[PDB]
Amino acid sequence: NLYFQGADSCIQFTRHASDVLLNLNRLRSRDILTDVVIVVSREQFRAHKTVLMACSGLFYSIFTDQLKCNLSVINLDPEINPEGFCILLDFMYTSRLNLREGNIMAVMATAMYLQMEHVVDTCRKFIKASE
Amino acid sequence: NLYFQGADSCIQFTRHASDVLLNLNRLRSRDILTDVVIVVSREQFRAHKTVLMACSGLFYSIFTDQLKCNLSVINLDPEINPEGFCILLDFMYTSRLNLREGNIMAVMATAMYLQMEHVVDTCRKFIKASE
Ligand SMILES: Cn1c(=O)c2c(c3cc(Nc4ccnc(Cl)c4C#N)ccc31)N[C@@H](C1CC1)CCO2
Ligand SMILES: Cn1c(=O)c2c(c3cc(Nc4ccnc(Cl)c4C#N)ccc31)N[C@@H](C1CC1)CCO2
Repeated sequence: NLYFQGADSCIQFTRHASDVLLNLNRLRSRDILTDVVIVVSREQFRAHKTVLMACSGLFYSIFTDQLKCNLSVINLDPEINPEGFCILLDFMYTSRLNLREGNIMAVMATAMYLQMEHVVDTCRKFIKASE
Repeated sequence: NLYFQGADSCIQFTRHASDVLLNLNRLRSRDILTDVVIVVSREQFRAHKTVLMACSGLFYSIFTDQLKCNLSVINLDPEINPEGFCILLDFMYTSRLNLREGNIMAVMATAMYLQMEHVVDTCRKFIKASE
């Protein structure tokens, strides 16, 4: 019931990937093995570099750079809205995007900067439905 | 199409968790930001501590211990079969378990040791179907 025959030979566990992500978000909530602080304006966000790279073209580029991969603090562009970054950071660790009329422009601009392309496309579609 | 209305207010992205896990497995394949070596008998396996903790009660206990969380090399019980550990390490990063008649006893014993309880239950069910 919790597993099935995959297209390939292996048995596959249906909820495995979502349960791993839930545990990584629990580690983040408890500040366990977090290895970077992202600073956006006056706010700081602790996270795991591997989750950030897995969820963003900008962080993938930063953490694969031989000089920047060892930095413990990353400062983002001061024009980035911290609420918009917070919504996208929660999305990275949960798959859930808290998109609302009052935050959609900041979330879209932050997703463009972070290189989260399907999030940008989704924001655009929601904006287009209003116009 | 790639998203839906979650039971809660947020929109949710269907493939997000499995795509994050795919990227973490790509980082492992390329040896990027791996922070531990697990030694099983004569073999070494590089991995990310966060993925190991998220997938195992034993690694969760080790990496939350104030003394052991800083270790770069973890040596497992020499009775653990490296092929069995390799199959479970691949499962952690993919959701796919390569269970076969020739490896099921080693995979089950290694999952008991690593505290991966639904994997043990699944192994037991497959063994019971043969008897
Ligand atoms: C452009 N872009 C996205 O538009 C994007 C990304 C995204 C992720 C990456 N990282 C990688 C890519 C390839 N290979 C490796 Cl190893 C890595 C790593 N680490 C690079 C670019 C990415 N991740 C998604 C997550 C569901 C996967 C959310 C946001 O959308
Ligand atoms: C017993 N047991 C399992 O039987 C198990 C586990 C498993 C995982 C943990 N880690 C945690 C638990 C709670 N809270 C936190 Cl933060 C962490 C962490 N990190 C602890 C015990 C675990 N993970 C599954 C993965 C799909 C989640 C695969 C194997 O089955």
